[PDB]
Amino acid sequence: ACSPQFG
Amino acid sequence: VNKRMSMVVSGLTPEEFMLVYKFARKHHITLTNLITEETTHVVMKTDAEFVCERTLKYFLGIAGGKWVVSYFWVTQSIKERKMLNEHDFEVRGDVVNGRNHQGPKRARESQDRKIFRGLEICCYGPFTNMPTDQLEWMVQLCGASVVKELSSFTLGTGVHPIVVVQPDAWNGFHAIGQMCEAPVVTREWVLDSVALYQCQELDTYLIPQIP
Repeated sequence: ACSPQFG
Repeated sequence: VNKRMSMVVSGLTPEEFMLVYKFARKHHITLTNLITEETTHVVMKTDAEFVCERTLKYFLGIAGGKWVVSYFWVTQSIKERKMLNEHDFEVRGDVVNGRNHQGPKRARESQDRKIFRGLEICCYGPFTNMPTDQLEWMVQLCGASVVKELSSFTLGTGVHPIVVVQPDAWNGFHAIGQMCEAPVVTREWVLDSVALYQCQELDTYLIPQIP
């Protein structure tokens, strides 16, 4: 879907 | 011999993806949705200074010593009607670990001196947004051995075992130290080390253990 981001 | 290429993209809108697709069709380049050991190029969305957000594709591209390049590579190559040199568009950094750390270049040049060579890593308990086997692949790509259970570390003086946990995905992670002597660190130790392509000191990532 949408790729997760790692803050 | 042959040119070898297979591309993924990361953080692109559907419109931006369609320019990648046009570029890939023009130059006969494979484009896939998932990253694999075949992937040679990760095309990241970036700002004008080639800084990106950290996604699983970013981490895996660096870990594999792939070309991790700005989407500007595609747009500029369309304009110039030829495939431009990747070195001119290489990602320089990210919004977490620094805007100009040059992790991607470091990794591409360092495959004969991998950051976790000589380490044995257990990726322990639940993870979010990143399946356990992908974190395990990431550390293996960076030269670590992976263990599945604490018991199966082993053995004498020079090791070195490391337990990685994601506390906010979980109590139990405070009592690991009573069982084994391995340092227990957050997942950020792995991610920060991979993005920088530099094995970070454990100290600030250690999860305090119950005596």
